[PDB]
Amino acid sequence: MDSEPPSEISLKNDLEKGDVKSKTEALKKVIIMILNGEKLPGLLMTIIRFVLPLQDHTIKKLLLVFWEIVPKTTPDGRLLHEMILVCDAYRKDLQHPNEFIRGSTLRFLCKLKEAELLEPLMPAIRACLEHRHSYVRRNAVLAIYTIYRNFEHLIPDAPELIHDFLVNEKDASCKRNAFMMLIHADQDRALDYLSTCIDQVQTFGDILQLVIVELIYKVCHANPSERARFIRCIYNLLQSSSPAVKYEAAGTLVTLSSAPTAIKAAAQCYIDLIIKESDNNVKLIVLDRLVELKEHPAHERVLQDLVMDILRVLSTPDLEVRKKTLQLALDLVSSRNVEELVIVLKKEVIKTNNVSEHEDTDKYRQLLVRTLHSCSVRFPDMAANVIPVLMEFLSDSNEAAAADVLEFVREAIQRFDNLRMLIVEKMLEVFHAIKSVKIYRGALWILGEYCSTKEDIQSVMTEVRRSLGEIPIVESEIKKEAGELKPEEEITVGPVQKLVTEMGTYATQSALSSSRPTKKEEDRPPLRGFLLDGDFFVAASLATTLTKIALRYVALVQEKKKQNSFVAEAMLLMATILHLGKSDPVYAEAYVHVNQYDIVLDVLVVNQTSDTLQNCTLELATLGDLKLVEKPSPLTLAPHDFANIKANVKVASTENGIIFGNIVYDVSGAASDRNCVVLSDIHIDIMDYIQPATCTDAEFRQMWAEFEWENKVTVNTNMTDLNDYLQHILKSTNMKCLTPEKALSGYCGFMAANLYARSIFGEDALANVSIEKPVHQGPDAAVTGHIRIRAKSQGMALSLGDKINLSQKKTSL
Amino acid sequence: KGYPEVALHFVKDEKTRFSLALECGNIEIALEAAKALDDKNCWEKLGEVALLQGNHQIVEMCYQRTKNFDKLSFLYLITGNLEKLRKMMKIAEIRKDMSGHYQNALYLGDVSERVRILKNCGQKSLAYLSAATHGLDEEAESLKETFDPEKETIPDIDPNAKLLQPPAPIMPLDTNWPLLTV
Amino acid sequence: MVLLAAAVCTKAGKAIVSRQFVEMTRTRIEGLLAAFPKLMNTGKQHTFVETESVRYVYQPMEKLYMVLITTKNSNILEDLETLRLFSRVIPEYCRALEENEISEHCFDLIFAFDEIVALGYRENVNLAQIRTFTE
Amino acid sequence: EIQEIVKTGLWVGDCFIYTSSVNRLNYYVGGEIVTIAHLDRTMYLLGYIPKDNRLYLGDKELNIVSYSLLVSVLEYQTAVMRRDFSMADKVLPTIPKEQRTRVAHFLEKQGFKQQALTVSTDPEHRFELALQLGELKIAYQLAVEAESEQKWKQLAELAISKCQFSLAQECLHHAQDYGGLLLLATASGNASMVNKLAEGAERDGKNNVAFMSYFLQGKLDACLELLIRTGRLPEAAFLARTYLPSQVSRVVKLWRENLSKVNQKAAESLADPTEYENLFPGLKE
Repeated sequence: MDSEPPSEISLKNDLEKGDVKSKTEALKKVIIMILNGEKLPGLLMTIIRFVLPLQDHTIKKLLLVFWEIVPKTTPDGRLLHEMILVCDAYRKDLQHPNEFIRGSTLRFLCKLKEAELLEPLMPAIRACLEHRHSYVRRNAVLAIYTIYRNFEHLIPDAPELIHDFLVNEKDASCKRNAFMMLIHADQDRALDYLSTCIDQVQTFGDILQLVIVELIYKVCHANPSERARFIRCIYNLLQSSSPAVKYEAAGTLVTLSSAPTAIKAAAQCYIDLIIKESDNNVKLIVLDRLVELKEHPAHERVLQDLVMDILRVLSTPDLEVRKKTLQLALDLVSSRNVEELVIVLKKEVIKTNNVSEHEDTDKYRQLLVRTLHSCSVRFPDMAANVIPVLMEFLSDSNEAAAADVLEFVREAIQRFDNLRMLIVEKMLEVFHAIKSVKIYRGALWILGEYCSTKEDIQSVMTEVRRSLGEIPIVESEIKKEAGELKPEEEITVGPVQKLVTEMGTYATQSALSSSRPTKKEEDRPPLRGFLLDGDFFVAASLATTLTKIALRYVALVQEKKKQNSFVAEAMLLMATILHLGKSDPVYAEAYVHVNQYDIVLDVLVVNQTSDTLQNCTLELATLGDLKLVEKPSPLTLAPHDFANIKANVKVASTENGIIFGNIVYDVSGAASDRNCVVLSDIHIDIMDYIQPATCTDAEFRQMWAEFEWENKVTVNTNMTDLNDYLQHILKSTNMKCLTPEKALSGYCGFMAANLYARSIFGEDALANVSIEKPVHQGPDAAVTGHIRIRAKSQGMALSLGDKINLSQKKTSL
Repeated sequence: KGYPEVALHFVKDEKTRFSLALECGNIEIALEAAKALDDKNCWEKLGEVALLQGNHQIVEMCYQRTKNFDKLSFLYLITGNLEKLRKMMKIAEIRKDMSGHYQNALYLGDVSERVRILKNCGQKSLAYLSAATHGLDEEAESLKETFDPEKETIPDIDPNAKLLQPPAPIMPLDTNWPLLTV
Repeated sequence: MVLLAAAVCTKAGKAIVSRQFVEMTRTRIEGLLAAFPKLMNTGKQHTFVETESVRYVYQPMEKLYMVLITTKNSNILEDLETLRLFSRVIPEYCRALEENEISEHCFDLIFAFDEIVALGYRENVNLAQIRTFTE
Repeated sequence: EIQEIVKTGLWVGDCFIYTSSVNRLNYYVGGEIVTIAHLDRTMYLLGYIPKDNRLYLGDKELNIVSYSLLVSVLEYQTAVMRRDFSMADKVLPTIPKEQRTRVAHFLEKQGFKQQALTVSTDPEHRFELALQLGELKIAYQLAVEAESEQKWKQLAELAISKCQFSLAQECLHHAQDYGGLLLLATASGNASMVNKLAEGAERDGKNNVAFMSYFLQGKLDACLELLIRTGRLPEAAFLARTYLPSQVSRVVKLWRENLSKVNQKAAESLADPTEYENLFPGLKE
C-alpha cells in the first residue's frame, strides 16, 4: 500500500484476524498511509488491543513506531490520560529481559515532547540504564537529553535515575563507547568529562564530543572526526592569502564537481595561483604566496616552465579546461596579459609553419590575426614581434589566407605609422591569386599606404585589377587607400601619380591605369567615391590627404579595450562573450487596507435579505498564483447581518486547478444547489501571475536575437522618463526597468530601458521602453514613448504594451 | 491629513497614532504610539522630530531608550546641559563608543571624564594627552605609570596646553527650550 | 533535530516510506522527496547536492533514491555514515530498493529509521541489532 | 632534527643537500632545513661531479639529468646560520628579487631584522622589519607619506604603543582614519590639528566626530556649522543660545522654516514663540 488514502475499513478487518502476520501487515499499512499523510484514527481500538503487554517484539515495535509520528492525533482507542495506551503496559515493555523491546520503548517514549506522557518517559530511562550494546548506552544519553528537552530543564531530569537521568553523557566519556547528547544546556561536569574523553575516544562518539567542544592544542590525537575539525583549526593559524596550498580540504573538494572536466579546470586554477603572486595587472591575476614554487631559476631542473606550457592551449586539453588554461597562462606570466598572449597567439594564428593552426575558414583566421596584432597596439615591444609573424601568416598563399592577414595588418599600420614600411613587399606577393574581396582590400591598403618604401606598385596591383574574384568592399577600401605617401617615389610602369589616377578610378571615376580596375561602383550605399575624389589635395602625400588618414588612427587606440584591439586570444573570448552573467444571495463590499504592514482585503458581507442564509461560511480561494494567507473566518451572512470579515492576501503561489480570473471569494449559506456561491470583491489582474526577473544588457541582447520584438505600440503617458509612471506600472505587470539600449547626445537621447521578466505563463517577457522626449527639432510625436515589446511567443508582450499607460484604483466606503 | 483633522478621529492603530504625531509635529503622542509599535526606530525618528519642535528633554528620553547615548552626548553641550551630559558619558563608556563617551569631557571645562574611560579602553596615550592639556598632568601621569610611560613627546596637537572651556553660559538649557505649541 | 527526516524515495514522484522522528514533516516529507529525488536529487552523480535550501544526501538504486535530508549539519563524515549504515540495513529488509517491496516493508524500514537516527541525531545500527526489534 | 624527510642525501661540504619525499631538494644548515630547489618528479642524487658543474640526478632511468647547485643561495643562508649576517649580505647583489626577501627572512629567523631589511627587495618586508626594530622613521619612509594607509595604520598603532604621539598623529593623518585620528587629535585643548580630520565629518553625519573637534577651548570654530550642514538645524539654534552671541534669531528662523516644509502644522514654526519653538527674544542667556 504505496499510498492509498481510502482503505481504513479493510485495515480494521486485517488488524485482528487471529493471524499475527495479518495484524503486523495491517499496522504496517497504517504507518505507510500516515507517513505519506492520510487517514488513520478509525482503527485505533483494534490496533491497540492485540499488542499491548507482550514481549513479542515485532508487533510491539510496530506499535512503538506509530507512537512518534501521530500519537497525539489518534484518540478512538487511546483517548487522553497520563498512562495512555501508548504507555501503561509498555512499562512491561520497558521492563522485559529482551533489550530490544525495552530499548525501543525507551526510545520512542522519551522522544516525544508530549506532556501526556511526561511521567511515563521519565523512569523509561530504566530500559537502557543497563547497556547491553553501544546502541543501548547511546540510546540512553539521547533519551535523557530528550527528557530534559521535554519540560524537565530543572530537577525531573538532571541527576541519575539509578545510573542516568542526564548522567549517561558523563558516563559515556569514560565508557567504552561515546556519544554525547549534551550539545546544549546540560551538565557542566559532562562537558568537562568530554574533554578528558578526547584522549580516550570512541570515534562516532568523538564527532558527538567534538560538535560540543572543538580546538585542540595538539596536532591531532587520531580518528576522522578530530581530523575534520583539525583543518578548520589550521586555517585559523594561517588565514593569510587564502589557504594557498589546500589542507585536508582537498578530499571533499574533488567530489564537489564530479561532472568531470570542471574539477581539472579548477585544479589548474589553484595550481597556477600557487606558482607565484605576480604583479596582478590585467589578467596577470595570480594570488596566493609569492614564493612557494617560485618562478624561473636557470639552475632549476627540469624547471617550473614545463607546467606553465600546459596552460598555453589551443585546446590541448578539453574546452572547459582550455578556457581556464588560456587565462591561467596569461595570469602567471605576462607584462599584463600582452606578453604571454602574443606567444600564445603566435601558436594559434595562421601560418605556413604548421597546418594545425591554419584553417581555410576566413573569419577565424582573421580574428586570430587581429588578436596577435592587438598585442602590439597594447604594448610596443609586440609591434616588432607581430610584423614578421604576420608576414609568415601571409605565406600560406591561398587567396583567403593572405586576405585575412592583410586586413588586420593594414589597421596596425594606421596605429603604427611608418614603422611597418618593411612589410609592404611581403604583402603584395599573395594578391595575385585571388577569389575574394578581403585580399584585394587589405593588399591595396598596404601597398597603397606604403608607396614611398616600394616602387613595384603598377605591376602588383595590375594583375589583380584585371583579375576577378568578389569585389564589393574592395572599392571602399581601395578608394580611401591607393595613392598615399610621398608624391613620386614609385615607378614600375606607373609611378605614385598613376596610383592616384587608379585610386580615383577604382573609387568611382574612370581612367586607363593598372589595366583598369576590377570594379568602380563602391560597397554599401552610404560610402560612395566622392570624399576621397575631392581629397588627394596634395597627390598621395603626407599632408592633409588619404596619407594623413592612413598614417593616423581613428580616435584613441591603446590597450585591449577593443580600440584597434580584440581583447585577448580569440578562442578564449567566445566563451567569455557567451557568459551572459544573468542575475444563496450574498452582498460584498470591499477595499484593501494595510495596517502595520499587514496586507488584507477587507470585505464586508451583507445580507440585505430577510431570508435565511444560515449555514454561512466564508472562504477566500487560491486561484493560481493568487493565494489566501488566511480566509475570512466568521460564520456571518445571517438574516440582516452586516459584518466586516478580513481576508488576508498573497500574490505569489503555485497554480491551482480552479479558475484563473480576478479574485474568487466564496460565501456559503443555505441552498442545496448553489450551497457555494462565488461573488466578487474588487479587481485583481491576470498580470499578477507573471513573475519578475531581470536582465543585464548581455541577457537582453541575447534574448533580442533569440526571438523577435518587432511588435511595438506607442503608449500614451510615457511622456515621462523610465523612472516615474512607467517603472511603477511595469512593476505591477511584474516587470522591471533595467539596463539601457541608448546612444544619447544632442540629437539622440530617447530614454531606453531593457526589461525582463520570466512569466509563469511558459514565456519570459521583455521590452524596451523608448521615451520620445524631444532632443531634436522634429520629434517622433513629441513626448510619449513607443514601447517595443515581446515575450517568448509575445503573449505577454501585449501586457507590457498597455500596462505602462496608466493604472490606479481607490474607493472610500 | 498633514494638519490632522481626519487623523484625530481614527488613531486606534498604533501606526496611525505614530503617523498622526509627525503630521502635527508634536511627538508626545508619537512616543506612545512608537512604544505600542514596540520599536526602537520609531523612538529615534520621533526623537529627531522632537528636536525639530524644539525641546531636548523629549529627545533625551527617546534617544536613551533607542541607546543613542553618544548622539545625546553630542547633543548635550549644544543643548547646554552638563548634568545630563555626564549621564550619557557613563552609559557610553561601557559601549566604548569613542565618539560618545569621549565627547563629554571636552564639553565640560575639565577633562577627567575621558581620562578614566580611556584608561578602561586601555588607550593610555589618548587619556594622558587629554588630561595633561587641561593641567591634570597628575591624572595624565597616572595613565603613563599604569601603562607605558613617555609623556614628554609633543604631537601635531598640544600635549599640555590649556584646555579650559567655560561650559554653557545659559542658565536655562535647551532641554527647557521654550514652547507654546499650536 | 539536525536531521529533519530520513527517507526512502521512489522517483515515481512520491516518498515511498519515510520517517518523521517527531511530528513535523508528515505531508511535507512526500513533496520534498517526490520533486527532488526525481532529478537525482538535482545531483550530477554527487552524494551531496542541496536544493530549495535543504541538503539532500543520496544514493541511486534503480528508479529509487535512498535519501537523507538535513538542513543543518554538525559534521561532514556523519551525514554519510548514517546513510551508509542505512544502506546496509535496507537490502536485509527489501532486497535492494524497489517501490512495491519498499512499500511492503514500511514497518521494517521505518523502525530502522527511528533506531538509526533518534530525534535527528545519528545513532548507529547493524543488521543483527535490527533483529531484536522485529523479533 | 630536520623537518623534511631525507629520501636520499649527499654531503656537499658539511652542508647536507638531500632529496625529500616531497620532491624537495633541501639543504641542512644549522639544524635548519632550507629548500634549495624543487624537484618536479622523483629524483635521486647520483653524485656531484665538479667537471660538469653539476649534481647528477637520475630518475627510474639509468640516464642523467643535471641540477647545478644554487651556491649563491646556499652560501647566503650558510653564512646566516653561522651568525655571519654581513657576510651573507655580500652575497646579496647576486640573489634576485623575491630570493632577497626570502634570504632576508632566513637572516631574520636566525636574527637581525635590520640587515634583513637592507637585502629585502620587497618594500613590505622592509616596512615590517622597520616596525620590528622599532624604527618608526624608517618604517615612515617605507610607508611613504602619500597613501599606503595600511602601512601607516600599522605604524600609527606601533607609535601609540611607544607613546610617541608625534609619529602617531602623522601616521593617522596619512592613514586618514577620521574616527581614530580624532581621538588622539581632540586631546589638544586648543584644537590644533583636529579640524581637518573632521572637516568631512561635519556634513557626513559624523557630527559626533565633528563636535569634539571644534568645541575644545571655548570656541565655536565650526560647531554650529556642523549642525547646519547635516540638517540637524535645531541643534545649531540650541548651540547659539548656549554661548549667546544671540545668533539664535537667524538659526531658529531657518530651522522654523524647515519645520513648515517637513510637515508640521501644529508645531509648524513660523512664529517667534507661538508655533512650538522659540526664536531669540523667547530665549535668553
